[PDB]
Amino acid sequence: TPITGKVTAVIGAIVDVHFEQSELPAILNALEIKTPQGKLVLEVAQHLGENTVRTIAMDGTEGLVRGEKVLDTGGPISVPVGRETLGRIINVIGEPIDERGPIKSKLRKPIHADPPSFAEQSTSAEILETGIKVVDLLAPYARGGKIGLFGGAGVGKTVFIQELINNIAKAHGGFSVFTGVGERTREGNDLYREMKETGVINLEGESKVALVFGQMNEPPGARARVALTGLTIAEYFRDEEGQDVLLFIDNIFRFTQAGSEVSALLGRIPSAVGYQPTLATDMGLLQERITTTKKGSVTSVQAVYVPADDLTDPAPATTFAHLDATTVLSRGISELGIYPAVDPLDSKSRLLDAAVVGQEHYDVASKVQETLQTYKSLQDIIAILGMDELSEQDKLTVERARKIQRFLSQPFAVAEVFTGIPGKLVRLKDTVASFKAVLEGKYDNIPEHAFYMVGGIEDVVAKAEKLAA
Amino acid sequence: STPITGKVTAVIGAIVDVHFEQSELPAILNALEIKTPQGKLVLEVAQHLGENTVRTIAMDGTEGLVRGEKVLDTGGPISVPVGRETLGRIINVIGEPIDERGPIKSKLRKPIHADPPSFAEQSTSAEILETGIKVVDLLAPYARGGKIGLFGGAGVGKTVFIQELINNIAKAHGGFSVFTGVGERTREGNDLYREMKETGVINLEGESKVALVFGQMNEPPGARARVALTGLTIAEYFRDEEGQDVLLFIDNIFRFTQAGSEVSALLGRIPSAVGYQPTLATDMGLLQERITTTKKGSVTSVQAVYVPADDLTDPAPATTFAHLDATTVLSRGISELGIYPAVDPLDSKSRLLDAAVVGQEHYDVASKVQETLQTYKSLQDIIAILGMDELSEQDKLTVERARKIQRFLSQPFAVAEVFTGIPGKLVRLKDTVASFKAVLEGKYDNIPEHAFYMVGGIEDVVAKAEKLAA
Amino acid sequence: EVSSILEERIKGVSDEANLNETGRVLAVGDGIARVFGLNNIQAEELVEFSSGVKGMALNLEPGQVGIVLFGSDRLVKEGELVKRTGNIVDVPVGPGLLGRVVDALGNPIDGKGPIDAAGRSRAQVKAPGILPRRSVHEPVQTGLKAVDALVPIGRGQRELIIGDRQTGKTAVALDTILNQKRWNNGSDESKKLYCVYVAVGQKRSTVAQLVQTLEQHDAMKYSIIVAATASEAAPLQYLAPFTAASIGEWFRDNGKHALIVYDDLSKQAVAYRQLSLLLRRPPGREAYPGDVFYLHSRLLERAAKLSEKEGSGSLTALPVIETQGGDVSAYIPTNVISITDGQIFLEAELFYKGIRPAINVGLSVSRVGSAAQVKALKQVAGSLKLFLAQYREVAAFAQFGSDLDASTKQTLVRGERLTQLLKQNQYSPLATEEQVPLIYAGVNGHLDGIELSRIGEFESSFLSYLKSNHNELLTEIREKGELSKELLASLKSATESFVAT
Amino acid sequence: TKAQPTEVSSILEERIKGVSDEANLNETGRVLAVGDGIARVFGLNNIQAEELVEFSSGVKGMALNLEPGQVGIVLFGSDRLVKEGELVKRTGNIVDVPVG
Amino acid sequence: LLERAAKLSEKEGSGSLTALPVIETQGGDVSAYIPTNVISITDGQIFLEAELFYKGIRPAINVGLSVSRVGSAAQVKALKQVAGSLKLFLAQYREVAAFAQ
Amino acid sequence: VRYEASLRQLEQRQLAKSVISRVQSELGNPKFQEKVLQQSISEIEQLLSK
Amino acid sequence: PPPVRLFGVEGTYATALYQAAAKNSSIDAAFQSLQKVESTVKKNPKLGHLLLNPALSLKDRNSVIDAIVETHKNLDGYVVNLLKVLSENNRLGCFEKIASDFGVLNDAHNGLLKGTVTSAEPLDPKSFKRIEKALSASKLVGQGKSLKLENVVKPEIKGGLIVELGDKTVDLSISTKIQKLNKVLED
Repeated sequence: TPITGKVTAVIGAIVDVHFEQSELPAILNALEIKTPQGKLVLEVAQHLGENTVRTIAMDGTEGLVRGEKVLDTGGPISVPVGRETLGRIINVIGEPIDERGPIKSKLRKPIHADPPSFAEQSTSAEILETGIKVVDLLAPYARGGKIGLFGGAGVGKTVFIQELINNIAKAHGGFSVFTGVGERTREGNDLYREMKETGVINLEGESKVALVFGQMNEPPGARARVALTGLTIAEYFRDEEGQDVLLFIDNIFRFTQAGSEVSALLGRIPSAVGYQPTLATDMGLLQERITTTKKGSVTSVQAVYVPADDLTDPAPATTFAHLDATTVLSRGISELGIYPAVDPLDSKSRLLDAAVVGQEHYDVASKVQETLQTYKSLQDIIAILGMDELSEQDKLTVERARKIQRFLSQPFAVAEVFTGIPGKLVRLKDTVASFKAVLEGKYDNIPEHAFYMVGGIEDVVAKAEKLAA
Repeated sequence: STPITGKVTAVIGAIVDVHFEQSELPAILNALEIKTPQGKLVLEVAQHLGENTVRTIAMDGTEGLVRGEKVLDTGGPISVPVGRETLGRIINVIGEPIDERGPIKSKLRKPIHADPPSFAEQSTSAEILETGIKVVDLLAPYARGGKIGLFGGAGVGKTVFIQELINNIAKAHGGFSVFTGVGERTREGNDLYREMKETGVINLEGESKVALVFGQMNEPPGARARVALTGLTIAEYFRDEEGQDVLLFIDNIFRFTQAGSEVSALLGRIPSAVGYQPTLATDMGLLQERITTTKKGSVTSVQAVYVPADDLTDPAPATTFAHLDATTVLSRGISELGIYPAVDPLDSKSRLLDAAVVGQEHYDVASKVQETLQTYKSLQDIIAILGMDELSEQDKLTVERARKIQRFLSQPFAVAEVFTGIPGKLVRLKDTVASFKAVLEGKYDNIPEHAFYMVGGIEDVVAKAEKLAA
Repeated sequence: EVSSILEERIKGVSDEANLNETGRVLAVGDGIARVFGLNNIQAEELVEFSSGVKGMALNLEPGQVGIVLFGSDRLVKEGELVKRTGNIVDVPVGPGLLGRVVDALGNPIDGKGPIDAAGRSRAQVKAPGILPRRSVHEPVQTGLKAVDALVPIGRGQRELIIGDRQTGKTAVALDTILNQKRWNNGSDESKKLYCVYVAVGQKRSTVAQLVQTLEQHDAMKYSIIVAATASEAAPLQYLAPFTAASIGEWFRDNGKHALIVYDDLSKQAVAYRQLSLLLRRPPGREAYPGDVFYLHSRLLERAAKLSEKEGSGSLTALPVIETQGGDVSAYIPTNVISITDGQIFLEAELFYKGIRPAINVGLSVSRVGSAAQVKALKQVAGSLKLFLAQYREVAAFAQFGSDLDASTKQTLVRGERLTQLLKQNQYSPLATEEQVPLIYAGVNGHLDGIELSRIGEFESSFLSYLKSNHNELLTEIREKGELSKELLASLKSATESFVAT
Repeated sequence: TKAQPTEVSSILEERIKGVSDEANLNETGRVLAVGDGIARVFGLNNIQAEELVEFSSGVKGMALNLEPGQVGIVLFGSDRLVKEGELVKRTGNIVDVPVG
Repeated sequence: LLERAAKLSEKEGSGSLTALPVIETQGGDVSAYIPTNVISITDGQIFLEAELFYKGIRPAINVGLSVSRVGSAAQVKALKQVAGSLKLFLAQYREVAAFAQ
Repeated sequence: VRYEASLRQLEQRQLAKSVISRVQSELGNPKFQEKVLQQSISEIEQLLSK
Repeated sequence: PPPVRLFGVEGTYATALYQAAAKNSSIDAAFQSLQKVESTVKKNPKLGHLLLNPALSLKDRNSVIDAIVETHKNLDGYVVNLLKVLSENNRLGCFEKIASDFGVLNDAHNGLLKGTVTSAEPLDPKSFKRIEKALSASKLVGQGKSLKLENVVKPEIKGGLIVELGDKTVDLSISTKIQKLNKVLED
């Protein structure tokens, strides 16, 4: 309805309106504040009594004067979905950033929505292969599954995702969504440029990717509902086309931190550390709107910046509940010059319990974990003393584990330039063979530099001859 | 009592605000009663907020509590019935059974809040007591006017130890005892009740050699806090007016501390260091002080204490540690090795444990024992890494002795017929002091290390060697 | 048409209010409503907001009454009326909730069939007393040798599963369900669990993968999944354990037995945390409420075994606590450790190492005596408890790289063999009757005579062997649950004969 | 708008009725409310910080915080006989102990 | 702050405002809130070590804790040939000097 | 199949939009006066019943 | 006498003032005079609307108080004393707050009640009159609480009417039916 108002207060980015007429909008409606700066879009979050709302402000807050018109949209703002949203970059509202002019659409739908129920959930364990050796060994990915990664600051977290885009988005889905929530200007520009280079966007045509981008610069409120916009483009594909989708995020951390910012002022007395109490529910909804229905199927890959190298903090911790696989990456292990930076004793999957993706495969992955852990237990011992002050049997075991460590280093074929080593792809069937050999001591003689930066077993072998040169 | 009306205004959890009428207002620590079909809800008055407004903390169910519902003032602090028929039955906070032996008959009545006796009354005189357990007897012997403190883990064999203590000493004594459970499990309550009905300490005749006062954990914190106080007042009534020694028991007093932490926050108080209550100190000082040896009776409190997560440098256990005169630690390791009871020798200490007061020989041997074990413990690093084969013949002999004594701390208990499954032993205070000298003087190093394990006196230990040989 | 029947039903409904005191909303949002009015309110009532929402009330003030809304919050607003329902909260309890996923209000979120209510109960129903109780003495089975022999769990008690985030947490629960399926089918009614599993703070997706796993193994005929997923409201999440529990109490009352797994009690403290800071009530230790401990305490004590003059059934509790790093000196893990009589510590390392779900054989205690497991299995594991305790000590000395006594190394070699035997893969049941041989054999140095590698194969062959040749020995262990001079001798004699094949 | 929570109801009926303090409530103070072992008295304006005050419940206190509408005494005696509405005489000799 | 420094496109005149924000970190912490927040906005590192600094070299950069991702096509070919895989070679030296000593 | 199950949902939203179209007809007319009155007389009956 | 507290927002001034006015002998008069002085303070044309919020001292306000009682010397002696309290504590925006809350106290002692009967359009005069008849007739109003039936037109109610007065409401609104109707026909 058109409900005009005036601005009673402007406290921070949590502005308050006083609606002058007895007509009064519900919670999660959108409002437009008119100023000579253009529109400011706000969202109703509390009613404080005697027709006075308190609004989260989802656009900047400078140049605002108390006693100025408000207008009620009549509901949450509408982003644009369709087949004619493909090959586009869309803001928090549906505005071009790619600037190929206004966006043609069929149905434009609101940012917020209710999550599909437990009876509408229908979840498969059908697999997906990548072509990365490490992935295949430790915790497979699946179609219907939600996969998680807990990347570094911004020194190896992106490179990993870019390799993933090239394998998964060209071997599955008819659609793909990239939503980049509070990312940096350099990241967005690299990804758009790259997509059009690799022919994943045809502007004249209809593309297989759509894009949602929103700077890290933008105020706290705006960054949260970048995440919401992207989630809507995925909901149109899952429901209305009814086809399998994909979703990629790099990073979803921006969501949690945004929520913790708006939280303190509103009335919600923060929980310890500084993070919000409403974390589990706010996050929760989003993670049940990213899910696989009996219509389409949203396979998601989500990348989470760990804050100060503590995954104990409330924000990374509550994220792990909504993941049926994780492959946790330590910041340290990135600094060491070891890429991929995934920890091998801190990876887990519900998509490999004890025989789920082939018994032979599970048994090979199990032994690898036991060996690797032995070596970590003896790290203390090796350092404090020597290593020639131990038995010959423990030394074999250590030397084998040290090989498995170095083997895990596999160069990337998207960021191949940067690494300095031309890339590699290793199938699932190859992965099994390569590790089979390594456990049985069929290649416990060749150098421990031969293993670093190579994919498959055969390449270690060849590399020995190059090193020998 | 008399018609006095206040009307409820706000129910904010345990906290209930009432609006008493002018010139007939309450006082701090009074008892308010509100009729409900959930018994009589008693509200402990804990603040006055002015405007004729009292603010109270709850003890009893506050579910479906209708606001405006008239609130009577009894006129004083919760008042129980006390006597000699407190004995042999279970009683909750309000002085009313939860074992349903009907209205307990009153001799005297008192409030459960009372003052502790001032310095003019307070004296330190004590008579050494025998638990029938060797470890306690050598290394931390009990005394009258006990402020004893049984620090240990949960389910480390801690329950088993208290049970035996009641079984030997309570029945034997001409004195009575009062067993009080603060915010503890109904599983434990039914098993403790049942187990001791057979062993006879709870006689089926009205008069008995122990009492039970159970305020339990599924009940509101206000009631738990002042379950400890109920038990303690029963003991004071014995102490003066029927002029006799008793032995109080409370289990765990860590529940008193936990119950006090929850209602500090609700009255509005901001947390102290490690989240505890501010009034931990003043609260302890009033509880501990009532338990002493007057110029009438005596109260020998033996209190079970739980150390959360095996960390006892937390200010709540650690401040309390001084205030408990005969600290004992029953640690988890010792339990795991098979060694029962779980008593650690070094960290078991008492007010009276040195001089001729506990006898010269006891101190002398007890010092020789602590030292023998402390050397072996320093040498554990050395036996592991360095080897104990380039260390002396004397060092080896001290180690063999330490091992012989270590395996001579073990014995079974009579309450352990399904905790061990072998009936108890009674090894009296002189017998133990005599047996441990023998091991040290070198007289019994022809007894194997394993032939001390699970036996009584030296007479028994020598005999268990005969048996092992065939 | 579907519409017509639905329109006809809507049509025959008449509104007409009548209530003890109305009130008009005045603040709302942040998940938590606050209404102006309502001065005659009783504690814990349900008051129906006119939006289509219902919310129970936990704060009553002569100013602003604090009604925590269930579900929606984005159609609730200020200007609206709220009307007291005139009912304190209650849930349908009955044999119609079997094989159905149900939320905290007891309506099916799955639609596998309608709720048959043989009663209604209240979410808060007061825990059992001292008088009703009867001592515990009835075995509970995971089909895992370590759980059963070291930390035995009875019926009418509570023993605590503690560990890291999603480290085999599902597995523990399923292991218990699976080996007790055999007994469910069986002849004794007093050996059959109608297990109830509670899921607080987890996504819809994990539960939906679980149900699938439960339907392949045909243990979903008797299983109940009470759920309050991430998406569904913060009050329903606090509310989920208390209403899962009334349904467990009903089995116990009828003479039937059940076991209620409560996942996560940590996530209930988080829900209650949300409530308390938005009704501005001072928190206790570590930002979690200053009366949280009371919440877990009244609940856990509803697992109870009663006398035959009341129920011949018993409710059993399995609490679950998930650490946010590992820490057990935290107020919410501290609070729970107090309440139970056991710890079943799950180590991070041992999970990878081969014991899955992993039970730590270091720190872990079971306060209960060992008649809470079958009598045979206790004897064979008589010295098992010492053997593990010695293996750790010896082992630690052993790790430096120093060489020591040959006697020390007998204990070192023996322990290794027991741990490997203990390892067992997740999702496999294995009856007690056939756990009796394997632990006697290990203790009796029959499994130390053979090499470390071939221990799993030898175990598998040994049991196959016993079904064919000595099937009498097994029948007795299944039927009577003990061993005597004749049976022990036979077991010792039988093992030696087939000691390595 | 501009108000104190030392505008308490027993005081406020007296100010309205033209009933002025008259040095009973300036000299001398009288308890408004007593909570948490923190008696809050109206009066005591001629007191020295930490000066000794004597209750009509026989309880002694000192006055560590002095504040304009209430003076926050700290109890030395117990809380049991201190209840709201109590006369609080000002002893008018700050805490001193015999020396010799 | 940081996103207000950028390399504009050919259109806006080929804009640049190159930011090298200078961070005072005590303990060479990368497990503390403020360092990791900075690192997450930025790309690469220009790490500087106390130890290397004392031991000759001013200013002394630590190659094993330096990474660049935003310069790895900035350099022209002259400065590439001469510096053939030297970044790699001193990450062949890094392994060597762990167990050399 | 997926189109049919969706078409049954479209049929569902069509009679949902029909509820709105009838509200504008009913509140336009003096049917807005004549059925309110019908409630008003029932309102007497209810309140006398208290 | 206090009649039991009402309000949390500045109703302590109202309780006290009420009891001070029973000992005065008239509450009706007190209330009436305040109502006419409050109304001419608000409806000041200069700095009664560009100044209602505190901005001036305790002392500057006292000289404005001397001018207020010059406009009406009639206010009795206790309700003149109530102005000193407000000036001293320097409250002014809650000047009308206390007077309305007092009003609630007066008009309870009088045995009057106010009923609002929200509608979607102005109702028939007979509709009111029958409702009034019904409530007097019934046990709802016994006399001592004589109602004012106040119709309001609101966009909050479309169709129907909703009766309100006291602690009793009867809702025969249409809106509730439409919401539910919508919900069930999207399945």
